[PDB]
Amino acid sequence: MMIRVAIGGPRGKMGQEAVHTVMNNENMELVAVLDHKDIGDLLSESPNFPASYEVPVFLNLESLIVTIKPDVFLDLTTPHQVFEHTMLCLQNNVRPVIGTTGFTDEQLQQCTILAEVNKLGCIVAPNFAIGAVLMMKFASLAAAYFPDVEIIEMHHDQKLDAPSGTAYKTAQMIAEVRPSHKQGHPNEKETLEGARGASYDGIPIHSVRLPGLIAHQQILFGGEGQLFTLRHDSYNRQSFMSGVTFSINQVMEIKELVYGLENIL
Amino acid sequence: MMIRVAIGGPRGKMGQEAVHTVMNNENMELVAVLDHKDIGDLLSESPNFPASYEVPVFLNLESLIVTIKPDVFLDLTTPHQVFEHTMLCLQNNVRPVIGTTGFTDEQLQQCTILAEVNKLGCIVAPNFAIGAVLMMKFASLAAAYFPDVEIIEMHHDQKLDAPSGTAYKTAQMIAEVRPSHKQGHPNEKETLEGARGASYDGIPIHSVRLPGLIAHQQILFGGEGQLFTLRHDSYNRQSFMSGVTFSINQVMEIKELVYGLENIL
Amino acid sequence: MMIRVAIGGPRGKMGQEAVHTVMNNENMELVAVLDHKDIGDLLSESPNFPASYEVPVFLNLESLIVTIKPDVFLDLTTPHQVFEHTMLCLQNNVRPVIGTTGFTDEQLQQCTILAEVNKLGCIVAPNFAIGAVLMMKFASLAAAYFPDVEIIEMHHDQKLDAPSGTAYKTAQMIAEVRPSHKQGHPNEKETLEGARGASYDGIPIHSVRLPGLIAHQQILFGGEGQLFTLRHDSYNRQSFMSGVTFSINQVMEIKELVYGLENIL
Amino acid sequence: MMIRVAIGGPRGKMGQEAVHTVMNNENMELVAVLDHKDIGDLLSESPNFPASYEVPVFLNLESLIVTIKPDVFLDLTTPHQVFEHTMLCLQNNVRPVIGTTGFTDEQLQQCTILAEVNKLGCIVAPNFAIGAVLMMKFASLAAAYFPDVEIIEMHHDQKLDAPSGTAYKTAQMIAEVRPSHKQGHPNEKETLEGARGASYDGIPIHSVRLPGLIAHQQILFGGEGQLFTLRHDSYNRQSFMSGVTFSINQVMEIKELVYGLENIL
Ligand SMILES: NC(=O)c1ccc[n+]([C@@H]2O[C@H](COP(=O)([O-])OP(=O)(O)OC[C@H]3O[C@@H](n4cnc5c(N)ncnc54)[C@H](OP(=O)(O)O)[C@@H]3O)[C@@H](O)[C@H]2O)c1
Ligand SMILES: NC(=O)c1ccc[n+]([C@@H]2O[C@H](COP(=O)([O-])OP(=O)(O)OC[C@H]3O[C@@H](n4cnc5c(N)ncnc54)[C@H](OP(=O)(O)O)[C@@H]3O)[C@@H](O)[C@H]2O)c1
Ligand SMILES: NC(=O)c1ccc[n+]([C@@H]2O[C@H](COP(=O)([O-])OP(=O)(O)OC[C@H]3O[C@@H](n4cnc5c(N)ncnc54)[C@H](OP(=O)(O)O)[C@@H]3O)[C@@H](O)[C@H]2O)c1
Ligand SMILES: NC(=O)c1ccc[n+]([C@@H]2O[C@H](COP(=O)([O-])OP(=O)(O)OC[C@H]3O[C@@H](n4cnc5c(N)ncnc54)[C@H](OP(=O)(O)O)[C@@H]3O)[C@@H](O)[C@H]2O)c1
Ligand SMILES: O=C(O)c1cccc(C(=O)O)n1
Ligand SMILES: O=C(O)c1cccc(C(=O)O)n1
Ligand SMILES: O=C(O)c1cccc(C(=O)O)n1
Ligand SMILES: O=C(O)c1cccc(C(=O)O)n1
Repeated sequence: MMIRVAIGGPRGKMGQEAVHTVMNNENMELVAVLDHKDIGDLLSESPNFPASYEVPVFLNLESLIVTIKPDVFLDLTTPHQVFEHTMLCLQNNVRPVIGTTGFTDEQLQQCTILAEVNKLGCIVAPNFAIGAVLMMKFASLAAAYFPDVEIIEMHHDQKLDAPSGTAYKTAQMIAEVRPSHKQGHPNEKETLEGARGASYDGIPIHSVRLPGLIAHQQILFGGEGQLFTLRHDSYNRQSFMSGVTFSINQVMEIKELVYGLENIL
Repeated sequence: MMIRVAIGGPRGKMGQEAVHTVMNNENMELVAVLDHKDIGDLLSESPNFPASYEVPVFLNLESLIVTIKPDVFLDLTTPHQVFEHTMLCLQNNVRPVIGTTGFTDEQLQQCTILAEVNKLGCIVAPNFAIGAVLMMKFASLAAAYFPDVEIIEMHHDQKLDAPSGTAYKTAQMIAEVRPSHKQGHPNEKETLEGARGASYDGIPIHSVRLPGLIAHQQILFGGEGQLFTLRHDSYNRQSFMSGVTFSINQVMEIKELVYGLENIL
Repeated sequence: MMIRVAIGGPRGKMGQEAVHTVMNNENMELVAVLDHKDIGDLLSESPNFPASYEVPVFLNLESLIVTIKPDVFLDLTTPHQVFEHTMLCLQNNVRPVIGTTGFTDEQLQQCTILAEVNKLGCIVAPNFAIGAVLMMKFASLAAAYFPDVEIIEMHHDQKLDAPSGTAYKTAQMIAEVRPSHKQGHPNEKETLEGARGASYDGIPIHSVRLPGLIAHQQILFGGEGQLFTLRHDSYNRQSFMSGVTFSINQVMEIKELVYGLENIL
Repeated sequence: MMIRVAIGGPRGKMGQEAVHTVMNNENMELVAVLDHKDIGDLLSESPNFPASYEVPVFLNLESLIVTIKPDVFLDLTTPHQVFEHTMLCLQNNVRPVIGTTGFTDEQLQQCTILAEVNKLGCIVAPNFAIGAVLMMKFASLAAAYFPDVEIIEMHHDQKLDAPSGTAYKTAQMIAEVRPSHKQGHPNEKETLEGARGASYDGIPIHSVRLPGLIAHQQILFGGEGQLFTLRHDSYNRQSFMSGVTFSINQVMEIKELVYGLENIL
């Protein structure tokens, strides 16, 4: 009755928290991890992990899957491998929960068709923090009243992808309600290239990468003589662990790909 | 077919904008104003108002009402008179739209029973700005996920009432979903009296009064390793005029008191 | 003993405030304005301006200067003409105060050499609001402690130039103290072009253009487990008028170009 | 040549970080800790601390001091004991570095006279984070331009003292430059008691206590049509450890009490 869980990227900043979270969830067993550095046969061979953590380490996902057959694979690796990892899972009977960001629209859609076809649950979560999920949800609603919006998204300066998964997802959600259009004066000029940020269906997105930050976003809706702002700030990686636990549990109940936890609160 | 509108406090910071707004609404006639300073027979006798504004001035509301019989009275006066003004209207066949803040819970409830009994529309709007209304609406929803919240509310330093009407209304709305409780360590001490702010069913409220501000609020919901924030900023009094126009129109369609525009977007 | 002042762009959002400000300064006479639309011989012929404002209108700056010989020309026009306007002034004996933004580094330096050579005062003010000036000043100082910084700069959506004059000036000031370097992970990728903003000596700058905004900036300095933020918000164009008055006065006391009011508080 | 350091409150949220920081500073030896719970003879007997941490535990400060004679005592305990602890140190030849908040003005002044008289260094640091120190420093300067200011100060909801040490110190600093006065309309009324916050020489202070927060402050200076804001956010307790290390080092160089690290950057 335990959910048998494998994790990708156990030594990472998210990885190790999720290792501990899964170790201490009483309805979940951590049955394996995937790395890409030889760090021994068992995760207990690493420092940062105690001797009790006799979890087998694999350097090859296909090997992990065939040897261990986990119910769920939680990916917290890098954008470079996210698609390949998810795909391997989805055609070898493993439910992926993907924390990792940096799918393409096309790859996400391909993953969605694979889950559909194999009747297999998958969660792609751009943010595990419940306040972030709430932010996104309210963005959809606010977009109805305020068609002009921008997104500013801020993270630690080791983050590899800009804009962030959350900002992409926010913008998609907004884009469904908001009529497509450009903002700013039609004749504005950027005299320093990049100033006005990225653009998603006309919605500007700006990305901040500084030391000290963890994960933050604000959504600014302009109106008549006023500004409505939605904001979320995660101050540490523990803010994500309830979402991770919720996602492992939730993925078992579905037979298709769910993109974003907003759908299933 | 015109809505016949009288306004209380026409020379005030809100008053004069609403005078202009009502003058330029094509489905509304400004049929009278109420002051408490002798400023002449007609509002056109005041500077700030053009010669075209031949709107009769009254210093007595009962006189105004009996002489003019407006469909609607828009009050933008002071907390000192708000109750008396609303009550006079509600038992002389006039729909009040009350911008003015500073009713007591008891007075609001008395006003609500009078409207009910006289089958007469009344809107009490703690904020006319649509982003503010949206803020309040989302506060209710957010309160379900985050029971610990505080409100910080900021206005120009001529404002007479603290906390603000909006902050009261926000807190009421939150209080319906949020279990009643105290926040902060149970043994915390205030060593400078007032630090921890006012309290509404355990919800702290803090009020900022500075030059330069117009009207602003933020709502801070604490959670695990994170903070979810809802914010609205009105940068001028024109931000309120769509709400005022919406309220005059909406009041004509109802036969009871509506508290807050959230109900009727 | 009156400062004889001419203004460029009198009907503009800044222009008209500055018209009124200069009209009501008792040590200043508004002796002319420059437009580029035929709006009559006198500014009093325009609506928005009262009959008392018998200020001659010119459509040609050289004509204005030769006819009127103002002590000072206050430019609040457009980036397209700023350089040409300043230059005409600086070689016809007129002190320019330039509110208008959008000089190039090269044009600014050319203007600085012209003022030097003609012993003629000139102020180029990227922001007239004293809190903005203070923000910039503190940015220099903060940069010593926190080498990693980003600038987010927000304005109404009729603004023509991005990034803003203030953000350029902020970055220049920072750049003098901050060692030149790139921020963000060295391998970060922008998967939506523009996300990470413009770059000034490695300092990111992001520009927000929404309805309802007037002028706003924040400066974010990342550090160990923390973030230091400097912020300024102008909520209307009156926030600039003390700076404008200060600049007209100050320009008379100098014999070279001053870039930014920080130098001369 | 090592600084011999004892710490009060080693198991606390600050305490344990400072234990690790001091253990890993190569010019410092942790020679003792003070608790008030019997947790064994050595700190290594506690979990959270490794076997290598053979640091003697004392339950009595006087005993600690006479037995160990540390150069420096770092207090991270509770407001209840702060004064007593500092005083014991200052008349038994030990330099106190006091992280703990909640001295009275009178107790602080008494401590300052004791240090003076015994020619003994003491640092009372209301914030160890360098951005906080910078915030305070800039507050003094900003106060010259903007006499109307409020302070909002936000911390986790286990914090015992409100307002915070930092907010007290900020206000003191401001109060030296700012003319003493009340803010807000002179006739404003609080209809919910506490709304307008605490008052320090007329300066309002508001205190927020929520889960998820660590330590945060903003300082809001109102002006003409504008607002200047100084802000600092500590996102974890590691943000304080450079300040702690700096303070142990700095205290050795002084022969009197220094209140706030602003003096000695
Ligand atoms: N959804 C959310 O709520 C959320 C929250 C936080 C982060 N994230 C995302 O999650 C990902 C992880 O972030 P992070 O900050 O934890 O990054 P991180 O600290 O870089 O950790 C990534 C880990 O994956 C390892 N790794 C890299 N390639 C691998 C492979 N092919 N197989 C196995 N392991 C591999 C890395 O090892 P080496 O260091 O040895 O390369 C590292 O231990 C990012 O994409 C980020 O955007 C999402
Ligand atoms: N719901 C919202 O969205 C919203 C927005 C803004 C303001 N408000 C509220 O609306 C009220 C007005 O704010 P404000 O800033 O406009 O205040 P204001 O500028 O003080 O204007 C109040 C006006 O009412 C006049 N007045 C006072 N007592 C009166 C009486 N008995 N009869 C007739 N006129 C009277 C005043 O004249 P004297 O100056 O001669 O006394 C003044 O012209 C306040 O309660 C405020 O909280 C609500
Ligand atoms: N330093 C500061 O503190 C500060 C503050 C605010 C704004 N600004 C800057 O000041 C400039 C003005 O901003 P704004 O919002 O006032 O713009 P605006 O409302 O567009 O006004 C510009 C005015 O200049 C007129 N104009 C354009 N070309 C002209 C020419 N060749 N000769 C004479 N008049 C001309 C325009 O008339 P038409 O509309 O007929 O073209 C308009 O009336 C911008 O560059 C902005 O960045 C600076
Ligand atoms: N200056 C700064 O930068 C800064 C930063 C953070 C915190 N602080 C301040 O530092 C203090 C500590 O904060 P915190 O969050 O670490 O509090 P904490 O987690 O409550 O820790 C206090 C520690 O002191 C212990 N303690 C209580 N009374 C004691 C006594 N008489 N002798 C020895 N130990 C005692 C407590 O043990 P029990 O739990 O067993 O009672 C606890 O382990 C607070 O006053 C806070 O305001 C200052
Ligand atoms: O939206 C995202 O991409 C995201 C969300 C939380 C954390 C991180 C991260 O640490 O990179 N990234
Ligand atoms: O909530 C309120 O009480 C409120 C809302 C907008 C403006 C004002 C005001 O100007 O006083 N007050
Ligand atoms: O820094 C700037 O460029 C600036 C500053 C204030 C106002 C404006 C504007 O309204 O465009 N622009
Ligand atoms: O100013 C203060 O009192 C302060 C500063 C940092 C942290 C804390 C705390 O955690 O209580 N308190």
